[PDB]
Amino acid sequence: WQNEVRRFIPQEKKLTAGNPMNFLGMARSINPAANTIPKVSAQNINIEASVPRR
Amino acid sequence: SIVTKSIVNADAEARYLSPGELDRIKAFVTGGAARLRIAETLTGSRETIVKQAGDRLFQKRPDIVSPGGNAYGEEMTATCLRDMDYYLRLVTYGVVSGDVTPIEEIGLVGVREMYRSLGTPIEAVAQSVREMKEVASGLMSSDDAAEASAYFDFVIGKMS
Amino acid sequence: SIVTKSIVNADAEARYLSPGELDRIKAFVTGGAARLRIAETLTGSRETIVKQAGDRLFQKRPDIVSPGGNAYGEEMTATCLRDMDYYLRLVTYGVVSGDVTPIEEIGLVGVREMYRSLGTPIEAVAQSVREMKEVASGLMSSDDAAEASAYFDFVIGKMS
Amino acid sequence: AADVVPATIARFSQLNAEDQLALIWFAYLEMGKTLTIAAPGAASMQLAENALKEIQAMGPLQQTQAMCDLANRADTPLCRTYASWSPNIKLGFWYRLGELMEQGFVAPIPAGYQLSANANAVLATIQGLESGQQITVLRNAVVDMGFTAGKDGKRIAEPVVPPRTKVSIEGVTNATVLNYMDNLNANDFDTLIELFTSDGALQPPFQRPIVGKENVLRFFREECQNLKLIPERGVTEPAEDGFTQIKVTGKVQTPWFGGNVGMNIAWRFLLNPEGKIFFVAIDLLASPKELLNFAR
Amino acid sequence: ASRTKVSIEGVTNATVLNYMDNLNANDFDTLIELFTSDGALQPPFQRPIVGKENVLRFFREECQNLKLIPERGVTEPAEDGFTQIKVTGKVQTPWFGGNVGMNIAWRFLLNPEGKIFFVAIDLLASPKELL
Amino acid sequence: RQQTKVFKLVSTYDKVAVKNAIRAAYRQVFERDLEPYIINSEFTALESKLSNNEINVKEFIEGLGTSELYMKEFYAPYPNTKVIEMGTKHFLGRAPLNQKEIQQYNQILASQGLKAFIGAMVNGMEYLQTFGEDTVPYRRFPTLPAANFPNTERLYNKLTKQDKELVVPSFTPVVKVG
Amino acid sequence: MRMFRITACVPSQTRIRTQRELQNTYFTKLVPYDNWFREQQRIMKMGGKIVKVELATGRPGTNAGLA
Amino acid sequence: MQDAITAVINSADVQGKYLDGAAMDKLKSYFASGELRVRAASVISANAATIVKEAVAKSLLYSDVTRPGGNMYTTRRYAACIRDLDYYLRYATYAMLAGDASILDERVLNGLKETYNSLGVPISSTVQAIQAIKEVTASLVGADAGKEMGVYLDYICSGLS
Amino acid sequence: MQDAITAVINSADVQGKYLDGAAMDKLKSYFASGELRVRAASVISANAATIVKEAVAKSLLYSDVTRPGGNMYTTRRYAACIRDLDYYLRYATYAMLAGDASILDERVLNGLKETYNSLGVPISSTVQAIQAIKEVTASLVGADAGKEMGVYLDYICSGLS
Amino acid sequence: MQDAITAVINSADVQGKYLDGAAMDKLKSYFASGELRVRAASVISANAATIVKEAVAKSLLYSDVTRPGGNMYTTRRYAACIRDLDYYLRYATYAMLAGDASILDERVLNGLKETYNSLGVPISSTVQAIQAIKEVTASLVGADAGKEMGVYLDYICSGLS
Amino acid sequence: MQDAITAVINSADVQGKYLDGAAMDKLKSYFASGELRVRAASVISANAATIVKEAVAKSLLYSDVTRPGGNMYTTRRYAACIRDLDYYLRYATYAMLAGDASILDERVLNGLKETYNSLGVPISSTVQAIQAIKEVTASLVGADAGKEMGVYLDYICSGLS
Ligand SMILES: *[C@@H](C)[C@H]1/C(=C/c2[nH]c(/C=C3N=C(/C=C4\NC(=O)C(CC)=C4C)C(C)=C\3CCC(=O)O)c(CCC(=O)O)c2C)NC(=O)[C@@H]1C
Ligand SMILES: *[C@H](C)[C@H]1/C(=C/c2[nH]c(/C=C3N=C(/C=C4\NC(=O)C(CC)=C4C)C(C)=C\3CCC(=O)O)c(CCC(=O)O)c2C)NC(=O)[C@@H]1C
Ligand SMILES: *[C@H](C)[C@H]1/C(=C/c2[nH]c(/C=C3N=C(/C=C4\NC(=O)C(CC)=C4C)C(C)=C\3CCC(=O)O)c(CCC(=O)O)c2C)NC(=O)[C@@H]1C
Ligand SMILES: *[C@H](C)[C@H]1/C(=C/c2[nH]c(/C=C3N=C(/C=C4\NC(=O)C(CC)=C4C)C(C)=C\3CCC(=O)O)c(CCC(=O)O)c2C)NC(=O)[C@@H]1C
Ligand SMILES: *[C@H](C)[C@H]1/C(=C/c2[nH]c(/C=C3N=C(/C=C4\NC(=O)C(CC)=C4C)C(C)=C\3CCC(=O)O)c(CCC(=O)O)c2C)NC(=O)[C@@H]1C
Ligand SMILES: *[C@H](C)[C@H]1/C(=C/c2[nH]c(/C=C3N=C(/C=C4\NC(=O)C(CC)=C4C)C(C)=C\3CCC(=O)O)c(CCC(=O)O)c2C)NC(=O)[C@@H]1C
Ligand SMILES: *[C@H](C)[C@H]1/C(=C/c2[nH]c(/C=C3N=C(/C=C4\NC(=O)C(CC)=C4C)C(C)=C\3CCC(=O)O)c(CCC(=O)O)c2C)NC(=O)[C@@H]1C
Ligand SMILES: CC1=C(/C=C/C(C)=C/C=C/C(C)=C/C=C/C=C(C)/C=C/C=C(C)/C=C/C2=C(C)C(=O)CCC2(C)C)C(C)(C)CCC1=O
Repeated sequence: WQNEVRRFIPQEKKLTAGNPMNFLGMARSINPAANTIPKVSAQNINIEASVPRR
Repeated sequence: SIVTKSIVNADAEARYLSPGELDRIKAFVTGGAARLRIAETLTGSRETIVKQAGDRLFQKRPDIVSPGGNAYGEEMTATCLRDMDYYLRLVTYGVVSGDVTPIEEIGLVGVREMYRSLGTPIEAVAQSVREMKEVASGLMSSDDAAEASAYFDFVIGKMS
Repeated sequence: SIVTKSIVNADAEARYLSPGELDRIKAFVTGGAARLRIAETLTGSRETIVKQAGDRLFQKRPDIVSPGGNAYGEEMTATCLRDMDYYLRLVTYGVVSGDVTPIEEIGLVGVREMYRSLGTPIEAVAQSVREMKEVASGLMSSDDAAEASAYFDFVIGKMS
Repeated sequence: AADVVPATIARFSQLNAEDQLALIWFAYLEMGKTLTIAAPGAASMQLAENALKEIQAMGPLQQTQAMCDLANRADTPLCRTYASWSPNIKLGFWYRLGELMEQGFVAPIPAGYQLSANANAVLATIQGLESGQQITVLRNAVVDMGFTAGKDGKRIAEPVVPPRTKVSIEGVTNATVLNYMDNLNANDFDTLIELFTSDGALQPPFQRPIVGKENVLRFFREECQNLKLIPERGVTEPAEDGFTQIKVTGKVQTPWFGGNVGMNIAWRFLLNPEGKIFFVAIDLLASPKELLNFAR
Repeated sequence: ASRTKVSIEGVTNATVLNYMDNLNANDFDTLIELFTSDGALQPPFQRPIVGKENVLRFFREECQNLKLIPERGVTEPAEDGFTQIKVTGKVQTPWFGGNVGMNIAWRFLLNPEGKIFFVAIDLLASPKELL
Repeated sequence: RQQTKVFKLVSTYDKVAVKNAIRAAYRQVFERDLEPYIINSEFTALESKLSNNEINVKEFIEGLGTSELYMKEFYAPYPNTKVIEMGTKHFLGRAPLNQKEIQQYNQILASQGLKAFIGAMVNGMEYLQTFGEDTVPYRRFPTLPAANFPNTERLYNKLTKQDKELVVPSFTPVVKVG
Repeated sequence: MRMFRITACVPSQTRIRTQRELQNTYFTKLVPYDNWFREQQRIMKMGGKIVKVELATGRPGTNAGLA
Repeated sequence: MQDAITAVINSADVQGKYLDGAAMDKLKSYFASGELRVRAASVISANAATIVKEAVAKSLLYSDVTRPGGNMYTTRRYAACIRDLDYYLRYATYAMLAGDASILDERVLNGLKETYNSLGVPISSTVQAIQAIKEVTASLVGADAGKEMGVYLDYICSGLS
Repeated sequence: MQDAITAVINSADVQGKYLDGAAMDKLKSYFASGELRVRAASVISANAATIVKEAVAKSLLYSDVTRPGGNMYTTRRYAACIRDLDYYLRYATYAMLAGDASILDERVLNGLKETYNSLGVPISSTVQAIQAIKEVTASLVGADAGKEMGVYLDYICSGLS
Repeated sequence: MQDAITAVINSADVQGKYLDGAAMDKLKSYFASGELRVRAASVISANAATIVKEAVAKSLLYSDVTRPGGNMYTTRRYAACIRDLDYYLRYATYAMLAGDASILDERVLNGLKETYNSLGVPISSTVQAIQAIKEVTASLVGADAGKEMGVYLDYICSGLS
Repeated sequence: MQDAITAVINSADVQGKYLDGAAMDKLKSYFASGELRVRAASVISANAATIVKEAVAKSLLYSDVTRPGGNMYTTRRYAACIRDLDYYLRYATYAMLAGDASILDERVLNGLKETYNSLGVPISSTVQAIQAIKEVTASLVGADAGKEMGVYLDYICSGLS
């Protein structure tokens, strides 16, 4: 007496070449190295010689 | 100056200045005191406003000063501070002119090519000039906020 | 392709293809087996070629993924991989066709407007295509490496 | 302080070529964990692969000679080429040299070197400062390095240091194999050309066997150069007609046909029962690391 | 022979047996689903081939109707969860030289999931030379 | 195509010829005599400069194009595509060549306005190869490329302000990229 | 608007024009600053020789006020 | 073209009369609009690229429109539609500051439907492009100014649709 | 315009996929045909004037069009037809060498119908001249090269018809 | 303009005799050098924008020229200088392909020196910028092609001097 | 409209030629495929009412299309959508019996694209719906018959594309 309780959600549209969803896991496969928060405040820099002069 | 723009338009039309132009320069000359006050206030408080807006730009866009960005290295962040100084001085020049011609022809026309050659993220500079806008609005009077914000909006839109 | 380029050049002068154009097409069609094989080779390593290409790019310019960069999370890095596969496909199209014009027709006309409206640093895109060229030449024969490097180099030049 | 980076640059200035180079190398060693990470893509390194490839292809002793010529700003074509580059290009070139040394593609430092006291103090000062003025100090230290025609000078030149043991194989004590694998570490290929017969059967990894004594000599002179081999163990068996099949596994601490400093390499020897070495096969055993792949 | 399970000593996994059976049956398209997407093949006297369709090509223009007879094998763990299986057999078909009398060595670097991330075809050579 | 006159300012000494060439240039650029479209002639300075031979007829044509009157007549009341058609008709003497030309001229009209469009279409190699530096532009009857002749005929066979429709909105591409 | 005056001699390399041509062969004309680069590129591409060029109108180095 | 002020002027002039009370009060209404319209124009001009950028990012971006086969594909057509949105935004701002849609249907609607059909551009996709532009402008110009932006952009869509 | 080599590229890129076995086989087929295409193009270019002369001789000469009042009259018009037939032959050669008849409808067929209608050109007479050119070239370039040239010339005629 | 072949042909034609042994020796020399020239051209087409960038950086940036009061000051003049160096690099590459300095004379140096004098451009500064171009391109193309590219850049500088 | 047999007959009549070896081979191919086509027709007419149910359920249910504002909301729109799917299924079955795409050119795809465009109905969603009915019909009709059905359905999509 099995019954098919069809759910609310529409059937998920098949992934295409253009959509980066197929690359999404690849991004997690990449796990690119991020960068720490740069701790510079710019208040102690004085613009008379801190700017390059060559 | 709006006087130069009106003269240019009249010469292009080969006609003397119309009543609209005459009223325009009349309002400009009668209201020159406010523009001079804005210029003096910006010149006096330039060093603090530029530093604060640069700090807020860093807070929005830390990657610009991350190890590998255009602003990374104290030389390469002091150069951002100098560039913001240049743009603030250009805005001050425009405020005392009544039009955006000096802004257009000193730092706006051909800015994209310069920042492509140097590799600077021009959108980051747009955010920086925006932050200059909020800082100037904070330090400066409410009614003059519209006048200063008009020029800041023009610079942001053209250079965005 | 090269045939299309020759036809357009002849049409410009309103003449039949010169013997130089004809025997250039002759040599191209005779040697097309190697070009098709190299396109096959580039297609086969597509997943890996994109993989270490993006890895080397991010290790070289982490700012695009760092705080403030265009592609912060795995979602926008996935979008970078998507565009990266786009331009790999473009280089394969150029290799099979033998002429760069389809690349111009697909991913080089108005590209600066694209990557200015998106905020993407186009120099970083050029570096990513350069990583394409380096790793792909690493995984193929030297003469075939130069044959593909012609199109990778043209894409790099159109980047900067 | 405001003058942290100019004072640090002044401190770097008085350090000699040896101290300057040692401080730079140790800063690279501290890089990432203590100093600023490197993002070479920010600088246009595409105009620098010429010098990097030249230094990689050049031999280790004169590799160090050219590097120290750069450090003391000698008058060489490489020195002028370095001096014609932008500061980011110079720093990226130095970082690429460091990466090559870490991967062994170029001659490393003298073994067990310790930084000088002044250089150690300057490097600690670098470590204390923020990343921005750290990178600024590194740039200002490396810009003046290299020969530029004008007003420049050096006090004392940093000369290159003018400066082999029998290998032990577990489970194998054959004299011929030991002589072969010791002379290669000593680069004594002339001894090996008489150490094997005229068959000349060598098996380069991921390649077909080479045939001919002259072909083997060309392979030894062309391919094998300053190879550092450390056999770990081995096993010997009697092959057909009394031939000795010896499988010896170890590691090679030098780039070798796309091989890392640590790589599980294996050698299969078909040595003549009365002669010496009838066939040699070198195979780089795979692992979860494959950069030598070429696909097809 | 081809229909029956390949008699290999020291190898008791369904993946390697299926790979043997598919290679004998020459259904390389059905053969390569046992491979990893990043998985590669190390051909004899050639560098590794990476890319799934690359292995498809290596099967469908190089591995063309060849018979391999495995004899024995050993299995052990590998780093990163991989399993190193070294299998030795004899090749009864002309495959890069040495007809009938070449000892082929297969180095199966199997994924923790089970797919073969890397497989190397080692043509161990007898005293016969001129290869 | 044969019953027309080409105005070449061979010499500026003949003032009558200079005036005739100026009037013909006005007619070609604006399609009409600009008596009922102006309070007074605003191009008097350009007329004096050409009469002194300090500028060439091409410079006079460009000045006519880069004028407030032209943007009042053929740029203000029409979209960019119609502006492209009208400009290429007035100066180059023929309709747009293809979709590449339309794309380019749309790019200039979107980035730098009408003055840049006029300057690029006047200083182009085609303009100099056809009209030179002394000939006022005239209506052309090109054979190539494809559809250039019908588009030019439709452009020139309708009087000024005859209709607001677009004779050459855009060439439908046979092959669509991507 | 920072005007140039240019004296240029553009010869004929393909066609033998049968009517008078000094009006466009050797001419001293006026070209704006913005148009000058394109004009000179066209003249060089046409094989002519720029005999002379000068900034008749405008002041060199004017940072502001170039209209 | 013509705006509300020119509308009252030529409406009075076609009958050859001076400014009657009706023209007087509609001029009062337009003047009362006044500073609001010009402030909205300035705020639109400020982040001018931003409205089109997030409008693309909301509706068109990351879909079958911008994928292969869609008219957005390739960099050329992407930049072309960006230029189209820039035209639409600038002309909407002009109509707003003028207060009349004569500029739109004299500079946009004339042949734009047929010129897209010649290029086979999706009219509907452009429709929700201007739709997204509507709220992207409304989030920066307020409610009433955003309301009139919506009105004029809806007129643009209806002419296009 | 599009050719047999870029036709596969566009067909694969509209769905965004790479070049699969079918595309590879199509490219190899075009490369195989390239020998005959190049030989036919060279031979046609060598003998274009004679081909158009012979086609005009057996299809237009000594007829109502060439007689006074006819569209072949007024020798400028005869040269115009010689030029038109040369154009048709050269563009057919372009299409044959390219392997796709997209240049024909992009640089030849675009606007030709109303061109001839406005000029009052005999469309069927031009079509007959085109088949005469097809027959002349097919008897000079061979069977297969003549096959391809006739295919593209008949495409041009069908566009005319 | 001219190239090695055209230069040799004109040199033989001015006295109106056939190409003798010396002329064909020169032609052989140019044909041998063509491979190197094409390779260097490919490299420079790769990295023209870069070479301009580090050339100006090591020659112009953070100097007396870029600062306020200098000719390279202001984004307008900076863009003008960038375009000038871009065109110089492109035309030096063109001359390298041709093997002749005629293109530089009749396409880069006629009307440029006195144009700079009219504009007051620093000739001594542009000379050093072109020398930076020389060094940067030598570092990429290699010494063999670098020497000839430096020859062309020195010709540009000497003509500008 | 013509089936495979009538298409072959018309093709032979165009050249005024008898049925050559290709004619008989194509005819025998169609005759061999007739058994499969007839059985697939019986199977598809079996479930033509029910098949479209799961065709739309997995394609156009509980999505943006069905909800208010979507072009499939309201009983007329949903009914017309299911009727359009029924039309596509019936006419593709007709083509499968005939084994030719001629019927779809004039009776289905003729005027359908601009009809949908004027109606404003989403053409892309119709494309995905026809793909979904492609897999649904392939499930019941088999693999080879499924492929024959799918080629015609993809032809309908391409015409509607
Ligand atoms: C003998 C004295 C010379 C000569 C003449 C010649 N002509 C033809 C064929 C044609 N001549 C024309 C000419 C015209 N058609 C026009 O409409 C005009 C006036 C507007 C002219 C001058 C044409 C069109 C034809 C061909 C078509 C036709 O005849 O109706 C021939 C015969 C060519 C052939 O091969 O049939 C000849 C012999 N030829 C010479 O060599 C003498 C110099
Ligand atoms: C011939 C016997 C001598 C000679 C002449 C020569 N002239 C040119 C080129 C030109 N000559 C003119 C002169 C005029 N053009 C006019 O319209 C008029 C006034 C009505 C005159 C006097 C011009 C303008 C040119 C250049 C433009 C052009 O070619 O149309 C050349 C060719 C130069 C070249 O190669 O460019 C020559 C040879 N040269 C001699 O040696 C004879 C003594
Ligand atoms: C990655 C290393 C770099 C980068 C890329 C990047 N791109 C996007 C988004 C898009 N890229 C495209 C480009 C194309 N689509 C085409 O059809 C063509 C030709 C085939 C091209 C060139 C498009 C259209 C998008 C928009 C999204 C979409 O594809 O539908 C992003 C994400 C942008 C966002 O905010 O979502 C990124 C990150 N950016 C960098 O900084 C890197 C250097
Ligand atoms: C963008 C909102 C949608 C889109 C459109 C799209 N447009 C084109 C090409 C052109 N669009 C125009 C626009 C105009 N012409 C006018 O006269 C007016 C009024 C000023 C407008 C707005 C023009 C001129 C062109 C062609 C010229 C050019 O390219 O600059 C395309 C490309 C068509 C092609 O490749 O042939 C596209 C894609 N596409 C979308 O996805 C959006 C929904
Ligand atoms: C800072 C937030 C951004 C940034 C800035 C940055 N600028 C430079 C270098 C220069 N900036 C200018 C700009 C101007 N010069 C002018 O005359 C005008 C108007 C008065 C402007 C706007 C110039 C000319 C330079 C070149 C150096 C010089 O002036 O001599 C740098 C250095 C880049 C480098 O490679 O050295 C930087 C970092 N960069 C960012 O990433 C931010 C968005
Ligand atoms: C950069 C290395 C130097 C520099 C540049 C600079 N140039 C101008 C203005 C112009 N430069 C040209 C150049 C050319 N015209 C040609 O036909 C050729 C052949 C390729 C060249 C190189 C032209 C025509 C102009 C004027 C027109 C225009 O600028 O568009 C400027 C601007 C000067 C000013 O604004 O007054 C500058 C700054 N400046 C330096 O200091 C460098 C040494
Ligand atoms: C269902 C997959 C999609 C959909 C359907 C839909 N269609 C209409 C309206 C019409 N459909 C047709 C099509 C045909 N009629 C025929 O006789 C044939 C010949 C084979 C075809 C293809 C026509 C002509 C109409 C217009 C008349 C009618 O009312 O049926 C609608 C309603 C349109 C309306 O405005 O009421 C709908 C909803 N809609 C979707 O969103 C699905 C993707
Ligand atoms: C992040 C970032 C970057 C910057 C990146 C950075 C910071 C790059 C810098 C990396 C650094 C600091 C590299 C150091 C290299 C030093 C070497 C190779 C010296 C070896 C010395 C030896 C072998 C000497 C040995 C010896 C010998 C032989 C003797 O004789 C005896 C003693 C002695 C010890 C002298 C970029 C610029 C790339 C981009 C922008 C950006 O933000």
